[PDB]
Amino acid sequence: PELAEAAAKTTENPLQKIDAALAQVDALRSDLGAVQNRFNSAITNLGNTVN
Amino acid sequence: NRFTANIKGLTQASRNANDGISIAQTTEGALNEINNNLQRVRELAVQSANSTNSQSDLDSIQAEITQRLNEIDRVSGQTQFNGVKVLAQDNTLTIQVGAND
Amino acid sequence: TNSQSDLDSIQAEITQRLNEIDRVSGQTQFNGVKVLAQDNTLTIQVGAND
Amino acid sequence: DTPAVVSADAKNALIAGGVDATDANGAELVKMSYTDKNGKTIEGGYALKAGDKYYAADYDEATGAIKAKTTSYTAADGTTKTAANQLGGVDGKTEVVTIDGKTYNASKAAGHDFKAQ
Repeated sequence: PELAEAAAKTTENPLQKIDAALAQVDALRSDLGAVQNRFNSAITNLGNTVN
Repeated sequence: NRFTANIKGLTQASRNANDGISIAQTTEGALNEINNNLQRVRELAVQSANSTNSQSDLDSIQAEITQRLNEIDRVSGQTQFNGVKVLAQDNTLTIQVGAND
Repeated sequence: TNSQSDLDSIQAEITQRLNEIDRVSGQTQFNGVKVLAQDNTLTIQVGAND
Repeated sequence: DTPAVVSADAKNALIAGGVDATDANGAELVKMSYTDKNGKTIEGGYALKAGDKYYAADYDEATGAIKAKTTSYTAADGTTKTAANQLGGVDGKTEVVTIDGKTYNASKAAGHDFKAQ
């Protein structure tokens, strides 16, 4: 039960809205990409521990 | 009889000592990883210092720095050689390297 | 300066782009796992320890 | 033209979670908007202004539901004692979960057992 609701009225600020979306998205991407560094360092840890 | 005992003790003592080296190497791998994470943090701090970087930049740099510090908390909190947390707590590991007490 | 017949086309583009970022996050999957559709924690067993 | 009426939800969750009941009753919903040094203002989520602290409370467009977010961390050998969300920190856009007078992060203290460590 969720569909985008027709806009009540023209957006007061078309920028502010898209800067917030880019910040949420950019921030999410940055957060996601640190986990790849965590996994890479964990893999190089487990290699020497297995050896 | 005394010589046999000494020979047994020395070999076994020798066999345990290799293990000490293995534990040191295991600790060193973790330590090396921590050092690598730290090098990046220092570079990020240097980049962060400029007047120019915005606060939306400093939010991402802080997100990276907290993830690196969570990672050096994890890789030292849970690492073990034979069920022994090497970096979690401070203590002395004593090696019986000789037949003598 | 832009006319309202211009703003109709720009809104048509904007709604198509937003339908597309709704679709590509609604149905994308690695091994039957919708990554962006819902918020949850994926836990990785990275060690023999529990 | 009429300020949204904080629900029993906001006053109660906020009360149990943080500050004091008298202050909690007083707080009313406001929309946060952070401003940098430069000049562009960043808009944030909703909050519950209890006293002068900011509570990370969420307002639903439909009806008047004001949902209060808790962290739910076992504390001082007491199970499930939850706290409110504090919009403090250095940036001030983050939420601080005060536990025993100390302020930990919400994610850092998300399901953490202070009792253990």
